[PDB]
Amino acid sequence: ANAEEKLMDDLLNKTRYNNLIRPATSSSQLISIKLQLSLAQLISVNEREQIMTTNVWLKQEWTDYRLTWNSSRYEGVNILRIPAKRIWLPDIVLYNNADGTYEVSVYTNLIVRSNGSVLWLPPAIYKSACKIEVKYFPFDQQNCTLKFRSWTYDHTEIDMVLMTPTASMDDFTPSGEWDIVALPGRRTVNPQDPSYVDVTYDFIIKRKPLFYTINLIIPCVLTTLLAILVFYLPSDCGEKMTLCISVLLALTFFLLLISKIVPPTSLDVPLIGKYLMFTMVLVTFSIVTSVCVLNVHHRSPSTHTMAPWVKRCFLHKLPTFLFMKRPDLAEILEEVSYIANRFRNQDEDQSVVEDWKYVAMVVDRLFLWVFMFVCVLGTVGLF
Amino acid sequence: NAEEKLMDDLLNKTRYNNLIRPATSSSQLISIKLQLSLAQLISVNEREQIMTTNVWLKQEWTDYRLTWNSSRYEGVNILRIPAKRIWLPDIVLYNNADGTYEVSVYTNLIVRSNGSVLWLPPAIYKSACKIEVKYFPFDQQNCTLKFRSWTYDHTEIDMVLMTPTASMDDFTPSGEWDIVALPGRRTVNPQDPSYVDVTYDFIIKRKPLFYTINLIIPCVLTTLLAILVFYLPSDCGEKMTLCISVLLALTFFLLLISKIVPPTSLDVPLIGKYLMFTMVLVTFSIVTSVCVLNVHHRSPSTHTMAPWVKRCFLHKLPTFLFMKRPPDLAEILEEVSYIANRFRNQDEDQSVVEDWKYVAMVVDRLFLWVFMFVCVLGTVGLFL
Amino acid sequence: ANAEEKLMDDLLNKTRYNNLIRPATSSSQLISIKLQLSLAQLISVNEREQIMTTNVWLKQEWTDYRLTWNSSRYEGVNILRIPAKRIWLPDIVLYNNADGTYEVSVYTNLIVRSNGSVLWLPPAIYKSACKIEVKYFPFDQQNCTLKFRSWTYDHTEIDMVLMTPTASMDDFTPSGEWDIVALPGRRTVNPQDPSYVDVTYDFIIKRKPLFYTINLIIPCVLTTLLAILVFYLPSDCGEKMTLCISVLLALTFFLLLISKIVPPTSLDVPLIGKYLMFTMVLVTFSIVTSVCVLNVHHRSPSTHTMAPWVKRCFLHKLPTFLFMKRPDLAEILEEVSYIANRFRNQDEDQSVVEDWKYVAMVVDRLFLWVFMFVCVLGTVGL
Amino acid sequence: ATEERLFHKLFSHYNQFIRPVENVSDPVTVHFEVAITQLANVDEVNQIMETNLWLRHIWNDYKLRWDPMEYDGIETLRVPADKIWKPDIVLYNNAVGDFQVEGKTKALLKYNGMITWTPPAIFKSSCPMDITFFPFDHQNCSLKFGSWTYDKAEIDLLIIGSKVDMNDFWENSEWEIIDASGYKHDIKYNCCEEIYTDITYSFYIRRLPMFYTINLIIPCLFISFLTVLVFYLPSDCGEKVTLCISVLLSLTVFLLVITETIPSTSLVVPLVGEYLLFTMIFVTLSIVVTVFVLNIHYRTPTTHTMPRWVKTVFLKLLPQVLLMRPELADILNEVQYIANRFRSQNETKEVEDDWKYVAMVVDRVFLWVFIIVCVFGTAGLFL
Amino acid sequence: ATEERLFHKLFSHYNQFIRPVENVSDPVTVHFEVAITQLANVDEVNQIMETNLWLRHIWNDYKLRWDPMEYDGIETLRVPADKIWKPDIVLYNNAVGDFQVEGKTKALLKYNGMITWTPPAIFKSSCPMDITFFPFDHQNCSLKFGSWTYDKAEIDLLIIGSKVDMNDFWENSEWEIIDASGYKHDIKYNCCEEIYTDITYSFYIRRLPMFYTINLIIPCLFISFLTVLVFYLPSDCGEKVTLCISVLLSLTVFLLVITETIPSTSLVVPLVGEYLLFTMIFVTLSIVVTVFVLNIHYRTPTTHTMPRWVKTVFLKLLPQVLLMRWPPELADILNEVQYIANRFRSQNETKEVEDDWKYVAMVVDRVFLWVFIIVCVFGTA
Ligand SMILES: *[C@@H]1O[C@H](CO)[C@@H](O[C@@H]2O[C@H](CO)[C@@H](O[C@@H]3O[C@H](CO)[C@@H](O)[C@H](O)[C@@H]3O)[C@H](O)[C@H]2NC(C)=O)[C@H](O)[C@H]1NC(C)=O
Ligand SMILES: *[C@@H]1O[C@H](CO)[C@@H](O[C@@H]2O[C@H](CO)[C@@H](O[C@@H]3O[C@H](CO)[C@@H](O)[C@H](O)[C@@H]3O)[C@H](O)[C@H]2NC(C)=O)[C@H](O)[C@H]1NC(C)=O
Ligand SMILES: Clc1ccc(OC[C@@H]2CCN2)cn1
Ligand SMILES: Clc1ccc(OC[C@@H]2CCN2)cn1
Repeated sequence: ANAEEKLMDDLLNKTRYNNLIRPATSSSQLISIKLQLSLAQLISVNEREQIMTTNVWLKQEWTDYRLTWNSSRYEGVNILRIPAKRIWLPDIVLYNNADGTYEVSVYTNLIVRSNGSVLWLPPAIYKSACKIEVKYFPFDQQNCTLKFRSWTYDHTEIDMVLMTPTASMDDFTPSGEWDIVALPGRRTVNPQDPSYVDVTYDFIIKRKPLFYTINLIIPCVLTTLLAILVFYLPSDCGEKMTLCISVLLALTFFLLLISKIVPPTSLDVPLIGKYLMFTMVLVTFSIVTSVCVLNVHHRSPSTHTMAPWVKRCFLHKLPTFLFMKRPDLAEILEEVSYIANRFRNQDEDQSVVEDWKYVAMVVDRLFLWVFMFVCVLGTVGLF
Repeated sequence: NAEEKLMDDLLNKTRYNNLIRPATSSSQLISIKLQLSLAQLISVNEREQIMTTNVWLKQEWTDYRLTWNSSRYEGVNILRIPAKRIWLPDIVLYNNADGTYEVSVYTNLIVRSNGSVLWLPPAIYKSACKIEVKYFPFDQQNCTLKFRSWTYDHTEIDMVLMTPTASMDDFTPSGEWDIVALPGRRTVNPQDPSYVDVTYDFIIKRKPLFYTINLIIPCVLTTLLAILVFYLPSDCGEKMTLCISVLLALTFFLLLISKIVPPTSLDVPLIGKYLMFTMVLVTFSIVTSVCVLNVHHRSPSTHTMAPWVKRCFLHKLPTFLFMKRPPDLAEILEEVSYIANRFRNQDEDQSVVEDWKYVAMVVDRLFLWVFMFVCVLGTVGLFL
Repeated sequence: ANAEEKLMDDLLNKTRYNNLIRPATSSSQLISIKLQLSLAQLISVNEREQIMTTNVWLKQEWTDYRLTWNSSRYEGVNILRIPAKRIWLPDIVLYNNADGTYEVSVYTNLIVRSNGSVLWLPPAIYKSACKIEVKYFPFDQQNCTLKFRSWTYDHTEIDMVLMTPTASMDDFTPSGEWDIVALPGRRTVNPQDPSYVDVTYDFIIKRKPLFYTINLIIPCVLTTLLAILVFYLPSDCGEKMTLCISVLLALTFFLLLISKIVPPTSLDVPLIGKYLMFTMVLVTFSIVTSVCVLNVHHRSPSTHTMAPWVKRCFLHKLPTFLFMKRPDLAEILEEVSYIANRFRNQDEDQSVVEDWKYVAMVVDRLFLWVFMFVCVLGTVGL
Repeated sequence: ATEERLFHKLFSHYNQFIRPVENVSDPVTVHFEVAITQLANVDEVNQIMETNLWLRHIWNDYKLRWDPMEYDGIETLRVPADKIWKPDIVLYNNAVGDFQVEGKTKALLKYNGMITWTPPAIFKSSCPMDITFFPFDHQNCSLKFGSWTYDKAEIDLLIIGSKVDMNDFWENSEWEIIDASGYKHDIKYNCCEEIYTDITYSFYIRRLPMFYTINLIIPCLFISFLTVLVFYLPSDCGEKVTLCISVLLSLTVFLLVITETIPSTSLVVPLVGEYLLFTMIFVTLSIVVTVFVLNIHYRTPTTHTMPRWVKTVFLKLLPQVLLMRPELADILNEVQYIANRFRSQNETKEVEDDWKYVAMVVDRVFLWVFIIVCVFGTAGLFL
Repeated sequence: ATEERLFHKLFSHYNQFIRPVENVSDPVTVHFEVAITQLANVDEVNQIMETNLWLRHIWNDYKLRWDPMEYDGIETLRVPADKIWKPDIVLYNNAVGDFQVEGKTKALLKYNGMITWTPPAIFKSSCPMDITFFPFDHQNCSLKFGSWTYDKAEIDLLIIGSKVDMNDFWENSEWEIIDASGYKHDIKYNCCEEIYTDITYSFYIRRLPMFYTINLIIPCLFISFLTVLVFYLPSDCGEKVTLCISVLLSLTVFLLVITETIPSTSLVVPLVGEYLLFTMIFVTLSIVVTVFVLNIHYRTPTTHTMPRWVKTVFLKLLPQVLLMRWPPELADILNEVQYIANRFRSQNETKEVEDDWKYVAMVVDRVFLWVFIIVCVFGTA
């Protein structure tokens, strides 16, 4: 009636078009499938499982000599819309998949022109497999790729061609989590392998460091600066170990948070995942030295005696380097003499006790410089 | 269109019903060469003892109904055809845990002039394994893959091996597990011959770089903090904080380790026993710390001191622990004498207190020696 | 089986009976569809996603006039077991599904009697969408519905109807969480829009509260009863702030657990979920008062001065309302006089110090009753 | 080939809707047997059992028979399952979907008509967990098979053997199978009119108590041990509240974890839950007592007063029961004051030392009570 | 008794793949409308909205007509969907799943060929979000419906009404629908050389903040209140460090949770995250001051010496500003008594310095109580 059904009735049947035979006119002639990817939206990039999901369109073109009709025999109708399948199709699918089913995309329509040309453009959602590298988190830049190979044919039968080196980015709504740098496309062939041909599109994506530079990096710095503070305490308050244990617990919490956003591989560890371990080691050593200082501070002459070397070293030498500077009448006389002599011995005990407290202050100040010197020099090796 | 000619004739002239084995007689077992090609290792998840792999099962046999020559129909020697048209032997994985048995998707085969058939279908697999975890930081296992046919038996098919090793030509190396060897072998039963299969082993190593420098050092830091618990003075008033924190950290680490890997099916790993031993030691340390704290706070108004205590401690035990322990004129006399006599009594009540303080020092030091020795002579059994 | 084959072949081939036409030989001929739901087991009710899962056997019976043999010419078969996908069906499906699909479960055979009846009875496992009310959470009674509507036809084509005004238990395995109260059924028709009809079954259930009474409720009361002991610890003990802070975090952790067994809504909050907030406010005010008492206790004449008005109210009037109450020889003379005079000044300051330690004791007793009257008033008001 | 003629003459008139019986009044005797392959899991929080098993059906068709002398390719014909008659054997007590795992597989076919269909199937059955001796419980999960359509007068569900075959079993690591059996019933349902038959296979499994012994019994036993110590600490150190609070928090966390592990059934209460609640109540009682000895230890004669009854009763009964056992006149006037000051201070001190002894007796009273009470209720609760 | 005959005669000369236009080169008209039954959930972490819809297509047909006579009655009919030709109206901004529509509900075919097709569908689209007012926020989602293969010259997509019909909606508990309108746009795409038509339906939802206030906001302010109390505690109590540590850990937990339950977009920062970081940095700054105050409280003349300016300052100037007022055998007996008296004099002289260091720690604590209470109050406003 409208000649659009008559075109089909004269082109597909009667002449018996076949959808199982390649349109190769003869032998030793390859098909010329073209390709042009077009991005539409980057859904998300996953790091725990190393999976990248996208929403792309895959335009394809080739030529079939069987689909040719006279444009004057049928009034008008230069273009006809053959529906899903019903013609030959080079089965080109994404190779590296997540589930591994190598599943084809749904078929919509093939706009077939008069001169044998066939255009296709199916929409698809792909979940490829990436190789997420976490060493500058959260300032890293990644590179995940897609590979397209024919599911049935091979080389010496088809010739995959890239229509444009770059991938089209039209109708692309952007992402507030990842950036886009470049979308190059390559065609890999092996001179020795006679059946290898594919096209690879590389995705170079830069991360935006604002949801982590305000959520994870700042509190770690604050907690480290807290970790420094232990040695500036009077040691009489009775709350020295509480600060150390609290700092250790906070650092453990922050370390356990990070290990949920990082792949459990064994190749490299983030530059922020080693600073925490360094700080843990330093805090444990601070705990040990705080226990030693607390033990030293509580000594009295009735339990321990001070060796001459301890006095000579820690009361004269070290503080200079650390810049620290400090018958009835006879019976009455007999009774009174004991009271004054009792006080004389008491004042000597207090002098010795107050010397054990200054030793515990020189020891404490010595480790404030040692730990701080290590905490900076040892960190500059991590940047 | 020679493919159209050959495809139409072969499946119809020969009456290929795809339901009958190509046998020239009853006892003509169809040899089926096999080969497996590994592609990925995915995971060797130990919570459920289930792996995941991607393989290419390459099969080969001969069909007498697919032959053409002496006419040379436009020179065609390969007749690539979809799977669901010709007879297949239905070889499936016989130790699956998901319940899936067949290949992922049915691809196309190849057909040659002499009748040979070659098939390479892809398939994902989740087999079952027995996990030995007695050396969890660095462990060696042995995981098998079993292939068998559920429709036929040894009186119909003759499954054979091409090479006694799987192929890693297309294997992408994994950053979690290390491959050692993949030996393949056949199996048959001399009694009641109806069983035939092939098996592939997946001997792997864990390449410890994540569970050896992390979570092994935090398990020894908390282990060695107990001597610090034992070195604190009693007047500091912070022993309970340190000991309780150590115990809680050890319990949390043990629970996390158990969560990561199911500890015991028949045998416990070599780190859980260490953590249990350390927890028992820490509980004993808590009990002794409470006893020492009670001993320290005593005065000659609430408790007395038996002579045997002074005989044992302060005399003999400290030496073996290497300790040193270094008118109105008559009325005014009465009031002065009272003051002096009161001070003399006070001095005697303080020396007894200092005897109680030193006894708690000997007991605390004595248990440090026992703790520092048992923790060393008890770690040889469960780590060597 | 020589009779069955000829019966089936003749009936389903010679007439060319097409299973795409509703049986009707009149102007309207509303073909009525009887329904009788039959429960088998209440699987689970999920109060977080408000989804309830069951195991029912829906039963449908109509009268097809195109399936009526003679039953004496065919050697007396009197019954048949035609498979489902050969007979016209009315397509009755659940109309409030959770996941989104409407289709029915496995298709089995349907018995066709000799007078034209049909007795389809397919097993199914549904996942409806309930509205969970949470206001007495340990002791609550819910009301979940199952609405069945025709997926293809409506009135002027069919007319649904019930055969029993209740659901049938039959093969039922009792659950340990919920117990069945009643299962009414009702047909909804709107007498102003003709193209509408449905059948709704009400699932009224009640929880068994021993689990959440053994857990949750008892520990909450145990940790709430510990909130008043902060007012009895001595101020020189040194663990006042240790006690009254660890309690607040324990209450906070218990609240977050309750909000895990409760759907995220904005309409109802459990009565248990409101008591915890009141206790939280009380504990925070207790912390503030404890800090104030600690500051008052540690005072000395060398840093603070006692105002004359403080000496009266506290220590005189408030404590009784709380039922509580408490040459040569000259040098010896001069030197001894100084020692005696120094002791006199020390004793006068120790009395002023001991006044601050009793003022802080009276204040802590005053707040013990105040933080007790408002606890009873709040509890009663719920 | 003769196999083609055999297939053609077999499926030239076969109809897959009629019971293969010589007359219209005879049951189709079918034999049944279940072989278990792998017990997947026994999930308890959402009570469900999952298994992999093979179902073995054997019956006897009568129109599928041929001469084993006229033809060759005899005694075997692998016919696809969805082409011949098949009894509809389904699992009644199903949890979610999977009312019948049909599949494709193949069906054997001898020359006397018999068929030996055997399809694999995975079943998520539902069995109610019964916990009272967790983690030493003893479960009895069961499966029920039956023909959904035909009644006892048309299908006779026989059984072969008396137990599920186990010569395929990959032994589980947590549950040990004790005794699996099978038995047959005859039922008349309310929503029916005729007799129906079913075959029930009931598994009898036992848990392996080592995973939960290490992680749920040892730490809870340690915590229960540690709470007694708080009555031995002196009041002068200031660490009773820390100990009791830590014990209470640990007990609460462990009880909540145990709640997360076991189901929500409100029929019976596990013994371990009873013990946890009992220990929690006891720990809560100790915090109340600890406050009342700290309040007594810090009493002075300036604020509080001894009411003359606590003195006598405590200090005269409790330790026995508890087995605790000009110018010269001016100098005299000023000297007299100093001596009198010391006399008043000493009288004050001896009263204060009496309040410290009362708190020692009270603390030891509850140490004996707690030990005695905590063991004669545990000996009754725990078997 | 003739419906089968009508079906056989109508479905004999029919081609499914051809457009139903008798006079070719004439666009066909398709009327579109959507109906919402339930807004399942609005996922904020992954930015996915899940709804249930009843798409409605009404297009005239140049064929599939008959005469009501001959076949008495049978004014309308129902035919399977697959037999007839349908337009492929697909959802552009998909998130996960399949582009096509679900369901196989048959189409009611009228006397003149008008076809009414109403298939159910459940969609998972993509919706950008703004979290700058996270407890009380508004969101602007959108659904984009347009034909895939056909163009403007072959399809004339119109609309029925500028509103989604809310005739059957199970109300969502946490989100409130405030507006829903549709519009039609004429757009030309890349890699194609023709105009295409489009229809966009844009929802407008509002949140109910009851669940996210009594669970997130109130504890945050409770903890923020507890920070200032550090500077009122005395230095001799011994519990000064516990309060600061507990406050810091509670703030850590709250920030962790709120970070967990929000989208990871870095376009902007929520107004609550700024306040949380602000309070966190001040809380950290208060632990530092406590350590530098406890060190001044435990100083003695035997170890430290007071300078010459910490006497005039911190004791006369600042206390005034902050309203802190400052409150023979006789010879042998003679020297024995004299030594005792002189010892007492030097003990009280030393104790004087031991309380000046205690008063300086009280002033420093007070001068920071006012600084904090200003910025803490001013910071919120
Ligand atoms: C697991 O539960 C089942 C059912 O609750 C029980 O075992 C089985 O119980 C049925 C009876 O309900 C036994 O079937 C028949 O019992 C009758 C007596 O009522 C008698 O005629 C026969 O002994 C017949 O078998 C069935 O044998 C039995 N299964 C066994 C023993 O393996 C029981 O509560 C639990 N099973 C076990 C083994 O404890
Ligand atoms: C965000 O909400 C706005 C508010 O509705 C919507 O985007 C814009 O909405 C206005 C009116 O609501 C649209 O303008 C309308 O366009 C017609 C075209 O015929 C014109 O005649 C009028 O000017 C009319 O007001 C405007 O087109 C629309 N913008 C876009 C890009 O569609 C919509 O709900 C939400 N927008 C997005 C992009 O999510
Ligand atoms: Cl066969 C074919 C030809 C063109 C085509 O363009 C799709 C455009 C993108 C918006 N609709 C799709 N498919
Ligand atoms: Cl058509 C039909 C007839 C009978 C029937 O009974 C079901 C009962 C449940 C145990 N068998 C189901 N369906």
